[PDB]
Amino acid sequence: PQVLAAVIFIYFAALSPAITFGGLLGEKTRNQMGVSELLISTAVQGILFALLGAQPLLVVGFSGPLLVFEEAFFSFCETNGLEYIVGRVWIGFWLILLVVLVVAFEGSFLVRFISRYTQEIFSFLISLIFIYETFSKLIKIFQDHPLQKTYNYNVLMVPKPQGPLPNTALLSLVLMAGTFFFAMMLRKFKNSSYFPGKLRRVIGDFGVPISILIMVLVDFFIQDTYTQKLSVPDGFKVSNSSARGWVIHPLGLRSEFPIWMMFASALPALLVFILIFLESQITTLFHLDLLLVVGMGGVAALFGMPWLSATTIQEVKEQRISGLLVAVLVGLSILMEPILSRIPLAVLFGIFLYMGVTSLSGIQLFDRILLLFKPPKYHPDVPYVKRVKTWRMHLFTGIQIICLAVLWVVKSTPASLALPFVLILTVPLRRVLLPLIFRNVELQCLDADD
Amino acid sequence: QVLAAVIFIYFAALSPAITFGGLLGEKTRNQMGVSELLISTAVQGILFALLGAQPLLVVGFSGPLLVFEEAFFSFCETNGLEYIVGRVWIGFWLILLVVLVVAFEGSFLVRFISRYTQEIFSFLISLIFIYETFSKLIKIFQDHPLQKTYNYNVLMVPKPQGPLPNTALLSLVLMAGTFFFAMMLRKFKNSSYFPGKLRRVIGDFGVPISILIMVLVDFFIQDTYTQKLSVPDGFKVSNSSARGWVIHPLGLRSEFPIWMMFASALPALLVFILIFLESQITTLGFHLDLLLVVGMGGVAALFGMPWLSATTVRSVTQIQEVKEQRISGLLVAVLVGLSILMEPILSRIPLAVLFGIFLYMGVTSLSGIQLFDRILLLFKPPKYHPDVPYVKRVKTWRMHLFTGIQIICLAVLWVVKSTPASLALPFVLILTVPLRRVLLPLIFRNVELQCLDADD
Ligand SMILES: *[C@@H]1O[C@H](CO)[C@@H](O)[C@H](O)[C@H]1NC(C)=O
Ligand SMILES: *[C@@H]1O[C@H](CO)[C@@H](O)[C@H](O)[C@H]1NC(C)=O
Repeated sequence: PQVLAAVIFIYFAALSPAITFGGLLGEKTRNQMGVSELLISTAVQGILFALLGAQPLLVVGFSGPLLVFEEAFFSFCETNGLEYIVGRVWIGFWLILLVVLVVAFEGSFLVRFISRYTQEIFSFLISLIFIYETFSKLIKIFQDHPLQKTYNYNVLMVPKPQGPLPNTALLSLVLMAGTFFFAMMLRKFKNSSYFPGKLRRVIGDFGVPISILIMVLVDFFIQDTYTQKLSVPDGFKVSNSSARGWVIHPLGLRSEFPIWMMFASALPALLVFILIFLESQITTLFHLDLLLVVGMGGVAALFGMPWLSATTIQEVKEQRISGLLVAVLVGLSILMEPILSRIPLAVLFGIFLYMGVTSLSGIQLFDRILLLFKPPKYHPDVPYVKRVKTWRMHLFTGIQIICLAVLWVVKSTPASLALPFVLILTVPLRRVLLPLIFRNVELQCLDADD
Repeated sequence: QVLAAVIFIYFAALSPAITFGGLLGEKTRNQMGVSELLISTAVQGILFALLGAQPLLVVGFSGPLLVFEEAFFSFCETNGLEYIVGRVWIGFWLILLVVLVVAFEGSFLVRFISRYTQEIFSFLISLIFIYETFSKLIKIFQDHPLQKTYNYNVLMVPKPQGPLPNTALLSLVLMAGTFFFAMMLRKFKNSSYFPGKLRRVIGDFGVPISILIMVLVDFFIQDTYTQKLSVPDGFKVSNSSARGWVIHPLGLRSEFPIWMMFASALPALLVFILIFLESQITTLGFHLDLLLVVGMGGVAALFGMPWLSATTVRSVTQIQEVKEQRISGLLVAVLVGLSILMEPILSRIPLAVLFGIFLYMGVTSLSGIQLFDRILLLFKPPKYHPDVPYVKRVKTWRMHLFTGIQIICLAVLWVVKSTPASLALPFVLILTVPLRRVLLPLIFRNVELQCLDADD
């Protein structure tokens, strides 16, 4: 019936970010976790959340802040020479213990402390992170394969290209730009009125898969030029079988895990809990769902799969069946390796840039930043223009920009693990320091929770 | 002040001039190139500023003239003829037509051109621009294919004699970047950002800014080859071995046949039709300006420079005011003439940037086209049509049939252009004038014809 038709849209909207994030994770973590592990985690946790989750509307999947934390912890472990996949196991153990502690007491008291200020700053930071990662990957591609006059005839291609290649960088840039352009034009077409309504909504729903298909075909019919493709195992296998297996031994894989890190892995668990709580506040709003999500993440850390987040009677059962089918098909997607291996990473990074740009649409901070470059009489009819003065609004925006810059600097420094703590430090900034400068009347308008 | 006011119209008359000169050099095998077009534009600009009745009309080369030059070049290369020498007799017949117009006025032919023919002509020119841009891109990709292995011992003295590693992809990137930067600057012009003065200032110079950005982007890329614009050293012919300055009638290399010297009146009629119709689009007293332009073109054909047409150009887009316009036109024409001395700047401009500007002009010429609007309405549902008179008073399928007949006319014109008998393209265009006047009243009633084909 229509259930199988509704399954397809959820499947594609849950698969394209899944494969994109799997590629990004494989690049950042030296392929220690890749597309296969993320797909297996998404499938298993989706099945469990569909069978026994409180709110079926929540889809459990990987996200940007989790990727940033994984990159930061990988950098920390490679700086201190630690077993990263084994440290994640103790992170999961401490997350489970924190889940038990939250269950014992009441965790709904801290929900109301998060306001629009922190959420908007967090989303803007995530969008900037996406854009920066896309452009950094483009710069690395152009650095690895420079535009030279003469290239070597026969370079080794078994692990990867060992030298510069003629058309790799320019074609990668073309593929990224074309993917982004087609996705944006399909989004713009979705809100237009150029075809019949059913066709318009259908094509706009599948804009990302259509753009991906177009650009993969474009690179497919180009024969002799090399582009970096997605690394997918043929079966239900670990990406890097040389580094890790399936069950990660908590007492070290190669060398013995130190006791000091075994006891100090509670602080990274606190950071993970803060990140998941903030993204749930952004999306979900529920302590049962948080219970389930963090518990499944802690359990999956033991088997090497990553933790995820809650990104967003008969009808409830229909949602149960829909979620179960989407999770099962996401799990079976790893068996479709001949298709996934032909997808260039340039298309995936174009989709990454598209997501980063389109996450800025509903951001009031982004609109208020755009108001910096307009004359004062072009401001829209929003309550934070007529009720507050222009320079007060600009000062509010400047303080938010200063907070964003401090967060970016903290991310850049080697102490990038403490980014969730610095991010959550903005809550007492709004509750304590902002009332000193601004007035209450200005603050309710600039920080309205509607 | 005038010294700052002339700069905008200078750039808006120079960028299409260099683009058309490069493209004419490509299609014409450098019989006429950037040097000839620039010299013709300067001389005719001076002579039209000093003697023109209406100074607001700028004199310059355009798309229909380029299509006519292509068609005549193909006709001359098909037969045994010198292409540069037939243009001399075309100019002679044009001067004779100018002499024969002052006797019996042609003001009665002005009323016969309506919105139908003008809109069809503009749409055809836009499609021609887009097709030429994409054909050049396809030829670039064919000359330098994406291969696994390239031979790096290739001679580059006349041109690259073999495929190059990454020329085609960089050319495509440059074309796309130029087009997108020009479109984004146009969109910024009609926006609400920045102080208003600056918005109009940067929006006015969107094309020069996009050209500068992309030329710099290509300039800082060192080891990659891109095809650059061919500009001579100074006041020199583009191809010195071909024609020279004073091209000799009655044959340069071989004997020019008498039958062609007598039958060159038909191409003169076709080019006069093209110039007259483009001047009609420009307008929407005038006899003096039109005949002066045609006479200057006929005289310039004697020295090898191309003929030009008239276009409406304003400053934003009594005796003192007309005198200031005189001085402005003279200064702009003199500076366009002096622009040929900037070889180190003009030779570093890639042709990909100019073709991006060509695509930009082709796309942006479609903005005020009512035929384009009704083509866009072919896809919208009937409830989304705007409140224009040709929708409220005209049934939906009636105007769809009107647009379909116009599309059929456009397809016939395209087939004629692709046909080797492409010289007769303007005449077929004139066939759209009786079609509105004779056959359309048989199908549509008078009310729907007045609504769809509105005078203004
Ligand atoms: C797998 O892990 C080993 C050890 O960390 C590493 O050397 C290798 O590069 C990894 N594989 C890939 C494909 O990166
Ligand atoms: C100049 O003309 C000759 C003969 O027509 C032609 O072979 C040559 O290619 C032309 N020069 C250029 C630069 O095209």
